[PDB]
Amino acid sequence: LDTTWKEATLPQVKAMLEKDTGKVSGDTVTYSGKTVHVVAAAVLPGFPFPSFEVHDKKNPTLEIPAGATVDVTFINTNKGFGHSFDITKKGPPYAVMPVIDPIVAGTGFSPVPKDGKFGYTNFTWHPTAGTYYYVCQIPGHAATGQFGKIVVK
Ligand SMILES: [Cu+2]
Repeated sequence: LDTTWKEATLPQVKAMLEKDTGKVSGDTVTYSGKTVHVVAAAVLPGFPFPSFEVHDKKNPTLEIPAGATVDVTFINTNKGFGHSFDITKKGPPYAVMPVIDPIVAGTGFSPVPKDGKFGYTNFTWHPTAGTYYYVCQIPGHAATGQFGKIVVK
């Protein structure tokens, strides 16, 4: 798993969240092109805890083209809490400690926001067509809704 966390100030966080390359329709972020960039954050201000925001939407379904290289940037913007971002074929409902192996791509637990900074990380995924879920593994978070769906096809 990706366990390499970089620091970003708020302006840097904002700059990165604006780099998401999907187009929203309804509650679905649709990506297109050979290389796509998903930028996800764990609980942006104004959004409910615990949740992931992608392209200013709460736990949206991500529609990605089969064959695409997916560059994911995961930013933990939630002061006081660690969060993870792990892609899996296992769907909800999630146990308090989610039983989601195999994790096809994802992160370990992030650090908590410190000294006016936020931890973030980037990983690359080369999905095979199918339905997947992006879920947080911090105990209880997925059970209380911190997950979304990914449809690769
Ligand atoms: Cu979490």
